[PDB]
Amino acid sequence: GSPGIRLGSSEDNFARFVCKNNGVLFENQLLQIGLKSEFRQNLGRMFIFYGNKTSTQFLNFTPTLICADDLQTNLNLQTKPVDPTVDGGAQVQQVVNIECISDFTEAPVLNIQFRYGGTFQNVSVKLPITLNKFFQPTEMASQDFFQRWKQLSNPQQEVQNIFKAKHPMDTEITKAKIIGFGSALLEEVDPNPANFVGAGIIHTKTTQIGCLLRLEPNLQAQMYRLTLRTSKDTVSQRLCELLSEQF
Amino acid sequence: SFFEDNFVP
Repeated sequence: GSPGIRLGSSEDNFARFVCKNNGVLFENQLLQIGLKSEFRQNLGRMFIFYGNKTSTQFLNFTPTLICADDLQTNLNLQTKPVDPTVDGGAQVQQVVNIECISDFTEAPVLNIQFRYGGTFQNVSVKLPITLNKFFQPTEMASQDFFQRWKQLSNPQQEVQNIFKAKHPMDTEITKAKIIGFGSALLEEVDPNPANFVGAGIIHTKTTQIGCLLRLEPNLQAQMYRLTLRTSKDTVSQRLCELLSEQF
Repeated sequence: SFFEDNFVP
C-alpha cells in the first residue's frame, strides 16, 4: 500500500494473480513478463516468461528475485540463471522453485536489468506469490464445519471485513474467485443459498493452519461481509485482506 | 445451520 496513482508502478496487475496463476504480469513497450504457476503442499514452481517485443536483442539480461528481510525467513526462492541474450521477438524462460517456511504478508520483488540499444533498462515488479497459494482445500459436511467453527477461542483469530463491492456481484464469478483463491467451496453449510462458505488448510514448513471462511453478499447495498477464522491470527488477517480486494 | 449472526439483516 503506497500513496499515489498505481499505474506504471510495481504492482499494476498484482491483484489479478491472487485467484489465478496465469497471465501477463507486466508489459511495457520493450518487454512482456508472463507467468505460469503451480503449487502443492507448502511448495510451488513458477515459470516466468520474458518476451522481447522489439526487433533487436537484449544483452546482459539479468532477472533477480528480492525478498525483504522478514519475507526471506518466511519464503524460500531458488532458481537458475537465464541466458543474458534474448533475440528480438524471442521468449526466454526462468523457473522459480518456491518453499513457504511460515505465513507471510509481503511479496517478493522481481528486478530485471538489461541493455537495449546500448542503454540501461531497469524494471521492478512485485511477484504474485501470496499465502493462499499454499492452500489444501478441505471438503467437509456441515456438521463438521460448525464443530470446527466453534473451536475458535482466540478472538484475534477472527477477522471480519465489511466492504463495498469493487465489482459486479456475479454469482458464478464469485464462485470461481473463491475456488481459485484455494479453499474448498462447501455447499449447504450456510442455510442462506446466496452465501458462500469455505474451508482449507494453509501449508507451510513449520505449521499447518486450519482456516474457515464465510462470504456474505448484500446485493442492494452492493456490499460484502467476509469472515475468516483460522488457527493463526496473522493468517486470518492476511487471507481476509487478500480476498477482500477480489470483490 | 447456524452462524451466530448474519450480515444480511
